Amino acid sequence: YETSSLPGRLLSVAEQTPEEKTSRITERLIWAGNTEAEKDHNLAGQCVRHYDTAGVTRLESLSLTGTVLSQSSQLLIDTQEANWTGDNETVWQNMLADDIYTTLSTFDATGALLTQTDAKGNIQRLAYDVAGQLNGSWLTLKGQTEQVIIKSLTYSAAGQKLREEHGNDVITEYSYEPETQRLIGIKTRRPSDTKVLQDLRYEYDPVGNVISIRNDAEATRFWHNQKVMPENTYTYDSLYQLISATGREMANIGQQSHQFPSPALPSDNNTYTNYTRTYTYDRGGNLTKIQHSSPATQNNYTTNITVSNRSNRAVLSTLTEDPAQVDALFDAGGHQNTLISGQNLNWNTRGELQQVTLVKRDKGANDDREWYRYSGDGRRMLKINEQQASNNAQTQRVTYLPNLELRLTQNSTATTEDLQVITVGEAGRAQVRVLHWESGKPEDIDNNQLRYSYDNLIGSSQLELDSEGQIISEEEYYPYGGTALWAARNQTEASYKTIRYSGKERDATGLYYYGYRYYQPWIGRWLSSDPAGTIDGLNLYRMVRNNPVTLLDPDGL
Repeated sequence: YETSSLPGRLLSVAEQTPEEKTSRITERLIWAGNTEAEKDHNLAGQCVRHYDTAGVTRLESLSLTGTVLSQSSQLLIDTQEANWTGDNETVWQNMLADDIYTTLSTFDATGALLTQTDAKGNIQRLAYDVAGQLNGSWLTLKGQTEQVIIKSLTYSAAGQKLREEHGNDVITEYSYEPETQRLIGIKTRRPSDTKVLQDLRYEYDPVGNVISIRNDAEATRFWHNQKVMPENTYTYDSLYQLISATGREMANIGQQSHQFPSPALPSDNNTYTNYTRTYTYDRGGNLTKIQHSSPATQNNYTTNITVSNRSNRAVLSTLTEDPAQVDALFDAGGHQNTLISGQNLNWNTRGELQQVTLVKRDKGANDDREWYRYSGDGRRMLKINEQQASNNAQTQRVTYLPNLELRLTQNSTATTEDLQVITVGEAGRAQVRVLHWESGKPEDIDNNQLRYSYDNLIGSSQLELDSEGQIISEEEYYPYGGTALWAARNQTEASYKTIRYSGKERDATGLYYYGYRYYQPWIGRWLSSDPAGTIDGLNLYRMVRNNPVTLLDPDGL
């Protein structure tokens, strides 16, 4: 920290592991003073430059309301680690990639966001009503006129979305029960054929837990010869754990695992079947068994979890039948050592996941793996997926920028694709994505293709429509986020969907990234303990108090 001659603000963070002789500077902060140049851009006294584990983020300027007018950043070179030593600014620069990303924004006088410019030059614009509520949204691209993403939005007295109209003419109505003003249903209609794509009714117990969800809309084209959708019913115990549930799944979904099925295609005459699942919990609230049954296909199995007899650490039983051994499958801080047999986990010094080995190879072979860089606040800044087949190595680089995913895919032999994904709004809140290509666009996909997501009660993405309101894809989940149902118009289009259960991104590890932790949907728990400590319960691996139907935790903290 600064010495007492100065306020005492934090200047750096350094760390070492037990086997290391010295520490590395993982974080460093450059603080603004009281000079005119700083005052002129509203930066006096601010931490303008933030050196962290991902790279360096720098403010360029602030509004007189304290919002960011402009900022920019650089990430660390794939082979470098933060060690922001000395006073050599150049040296620090040398640890970074030369690409600089910048974001600019316009705010109203109270700080509402009015516009935002991404690092490529695409610009968002938002409208607000007399109540200061958002009432519409527009997007211009570098080289394109503004499109209307949201044509209109009206809110309830409770400030909840009441009527949402999308640029693709799709209108969603929100039905609330005025006694509590709780959402009781979502109705999505396409005026060109006035087709209600969905009508999701939520039926509740006295607490407010959903005991039934029913889509009264006609089944979609992906359901061959099937027009009537199954009802999702739920049973909860006195502790409100989910004891049982019903729904539907791909007829050929099979065994729940970390694998993700190909989508059903209407052209293949794919169909869906019914299912019921039963959830067995121990007295510590750990899910120990999931009984799966679909008598129609005779898909019958039980997911079995071995729970520690010393701790609440628990693993899929295939990694050990012995509660005593379960503890050895975790490191000293509760981080999972191994995900599945064959896929280990490298946790970093911050408790963040550094790397998943996807395929272990030996000698001179390179492993298939996925690895991550996070900023000093724990948010993921960069995801790298590395495929190393002996005849096919490929790197998938995803840079996380404000409302922008920079998806760069290269083969060890060639650049194959450059896709910018512009996001509008928030995931889990009917976020719309735009797929823009600089290179490698598929011959069958639209450049600047719009993807409008329609989400369920907890933000899971269920439908995705194009600019004409046509269905691109459809997806559902087993209550803990397993994928139960998945369909698409075109497999090419299907390949670009990354946002699923809870509105979270699903990795190649099959895991969902939630802020601070990775969620494992085929086991129903977290891969690391909650950094918040006993914020809610003494079980640091429990997912949503065992009731995902009604509960949601966006941070996993």
